[PDB]
Amino acid sequence: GSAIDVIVGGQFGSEAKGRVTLERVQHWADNGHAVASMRVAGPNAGHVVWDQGHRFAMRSLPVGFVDPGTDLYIAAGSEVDIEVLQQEVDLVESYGYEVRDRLYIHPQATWLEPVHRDREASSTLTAKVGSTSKGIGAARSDRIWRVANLVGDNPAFQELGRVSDFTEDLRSELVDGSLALVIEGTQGYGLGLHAGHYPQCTSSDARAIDFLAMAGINPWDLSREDLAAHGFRIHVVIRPFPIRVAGNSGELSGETSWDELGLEAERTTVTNKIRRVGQFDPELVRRAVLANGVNNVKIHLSMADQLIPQLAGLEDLPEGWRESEYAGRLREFIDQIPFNERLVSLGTGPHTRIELFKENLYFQLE
Amino acid sequence: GSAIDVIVGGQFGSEAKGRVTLERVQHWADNGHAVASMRVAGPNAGHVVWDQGHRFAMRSLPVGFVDPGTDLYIAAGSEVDIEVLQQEVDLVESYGYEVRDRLYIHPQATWLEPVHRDREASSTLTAKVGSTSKGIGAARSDRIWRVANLVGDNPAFQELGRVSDFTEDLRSELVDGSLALVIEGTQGYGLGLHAGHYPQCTSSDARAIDFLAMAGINPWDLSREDLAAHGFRIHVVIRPFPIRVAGNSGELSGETSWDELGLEAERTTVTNKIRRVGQFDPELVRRAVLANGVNNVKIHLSMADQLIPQLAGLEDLPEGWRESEYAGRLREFIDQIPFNERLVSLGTGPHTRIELFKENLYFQLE
Ligand SMILES: Nc1nc2c(ncn2[C@@H]2O[C@H](COP(=O)(O)OP(=O)(O)O)[C@@H](O)[C@H]2O)c(=O)[nH]1
Ligand SMILES: Nc1nc2c(ncn2[C@@H]2O[C@H](COP(=O)(O)OP(=O)(O)O)[C@@H](O)[C@H]2O)c(=O)[nH]1
Repeated sequence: GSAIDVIVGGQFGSEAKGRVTLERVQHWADNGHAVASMRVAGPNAGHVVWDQGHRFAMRSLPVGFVDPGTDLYIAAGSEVDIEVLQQEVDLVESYGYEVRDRLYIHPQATWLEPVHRDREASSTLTAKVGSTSKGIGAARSDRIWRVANLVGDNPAFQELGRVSDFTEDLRSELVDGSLALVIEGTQGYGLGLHAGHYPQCTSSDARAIDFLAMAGINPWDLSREDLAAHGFRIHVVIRPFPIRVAGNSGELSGETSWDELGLEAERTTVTNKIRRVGQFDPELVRRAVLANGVNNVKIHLSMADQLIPQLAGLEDLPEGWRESEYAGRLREFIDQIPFNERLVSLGTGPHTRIELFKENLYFQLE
Repeated sequence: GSAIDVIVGGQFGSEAKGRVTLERVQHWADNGHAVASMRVAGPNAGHVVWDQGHRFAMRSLPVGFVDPGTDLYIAAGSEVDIEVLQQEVDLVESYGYEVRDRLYIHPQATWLEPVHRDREASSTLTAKVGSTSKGIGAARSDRIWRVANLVGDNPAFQELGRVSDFTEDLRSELVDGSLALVIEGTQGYGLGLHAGHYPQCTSSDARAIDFLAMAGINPWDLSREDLAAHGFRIHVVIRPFPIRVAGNSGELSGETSWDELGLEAERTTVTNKIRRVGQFDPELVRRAVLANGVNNVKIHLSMADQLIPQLAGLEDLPEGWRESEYAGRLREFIDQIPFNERLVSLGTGPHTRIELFKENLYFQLE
């Protein structure tokens, strides 16, 4: 059977899609199922995963690189900065990962060039909207004007992976075989161009359907049987203390400080700037779930350990839970998560979580 | 029961999505079912429908205006030129149609302003790629840079319809009980930004999933029962002599001339320039159907009367059909349509077609 997982952010980004994406890749991989890891969009966000004691903040290479048997795809609907990809390939190779012979880079992706970074960095974008100024918008604007170059136009990408129009081969594997495709989305619903905060937003929308359009794969490409087995899943990742990037980046409900929360300060991957942080806003998450398509949503509550420090690093509830004060605290927070009947996981650290369902059992049962 | 129809082009545009869209609106309306007519994207193409002896080439107003009971939506994922919309409202009102009290214009749509038209018209776009230079790309570029204004920023739009964030009201109507939503796509698969002809292409992709993303409605928002009733349909419209816009607009297989084909020359709605015309290319249509998602595709063969002049204006096959030489010509052409088991209709004129299935019977039954 085939499956499509799309991992998306329910707030303004940095909800831990990297962690959840890798968890999904390893779900299929550890069960011996063929699996592919695809990244879409552009390098204006890093997705953090841990493996064997190392922390990887990836902007371009799919986080499925951690699993040796996973094919890695950079979708047609991407912007690819070759200096970023070169650095990430060099980085993982220096830790013994092998990626070049299983990395597929679509030739129709936009080539994000130095001039795109320069154009954003010298513009009013950061001052006006808090942009990372990493060139993604400038590249997309050039693509719209049909003056951008494509990945297929730069032979240097062939040193890093296979530059090939793989989309129909991939669709065929889903239709005609048994492939699990994990699509790593970026940022979060509330940053979407049309989600309500414009102009304090990013240059695309950030729903599952946007990332599927970028991937060039349709959920209805799956067979009736595979859809009936719940083969199409949208993983909406949320955190209890929503963040935004530093600066003039838009409204943040209940904005507070890392110190007031008793939490270590967090910094953005692509700029190292301190994140803004606020209190949980269920209305944003409600709108995100509705926009993504509630019938296929599974909700992942990341950083439950920031709400309940006693959970840090655990993969099961601690012994004295029923008798503790913080059992009610967690239950009360869960009560006000919209659509909480779809909650499937509690994140407890950068590489740990409490799984609410017997995912491996249900795989074996199909 | 609810339903979503998305009407798309299988080639380079002007396949007759206007005609097919109106046919879909009237299918629901003539059966007394609640129906909504939505347009997405921008006014770089006209969709031609006929009603009561008049020809309407619509760039902005949904063609469902022809049916008095149909709500009309301009989606969030749109570019709206107010001069175009004003002229089209004025035009239909002069023929007795009433639209202003049933027209809903999303405030998050981009406001396409005169400066966007001027920027394209004075640029190299038309010379380089055959662009209509109607400002859609320049407006999308400003939206990407977060410098565009929105429909919600111009009170003048409120003179023409209701400016309201209707998306969740619309989604609720679909989820909770019998609405048919007809989404009028534009252009055609082969013009897509990532479909393979870049830079001789338009500034977006043109698949069903792109138009659904613009609409803000997901096919999987439909209930299990409604999907099981085939509630989600992608109508891929093709013509036997594919066209392109005039000029340096890209490769056109088997390019010929209107005189060589024995057909009246056709002109584009938005520029009045003469269309280029070629011979049917099955590979393009195969790629279009695959990209749209074959499992939900119904194929409409428009302009069958250009292939078989004896069909012009007919709603049924002519009397002597079995004995004619035309039967073989039509049969052979259908044989080489990709996925021709999904053929549902033969267009025979600007407002006539031969339906291959008993659509009204199916509606009453299922
Ligand atoms: N304390 C805690 N940290 C997490 C958890 N999950 C992920 N992290 C981390 O918190 C962060 C989220 O940032 P980021 O990875 O950029 O999110 P992404 O962009 O959505 O993938 C990273 O530093 C992660 O390593 C969790 O469950 N608990
Ligand atoms: N001869 C013939 N013309 C059709 C048919 N269907 C539509 N037309 C017309 O052919 C054309 C297609 O152009 P257009 O409406 O712009 O296509 P659209 O952009 O896809 O909606 C228009 O002039 C239509 O009125 C058909 O079945 N036979």
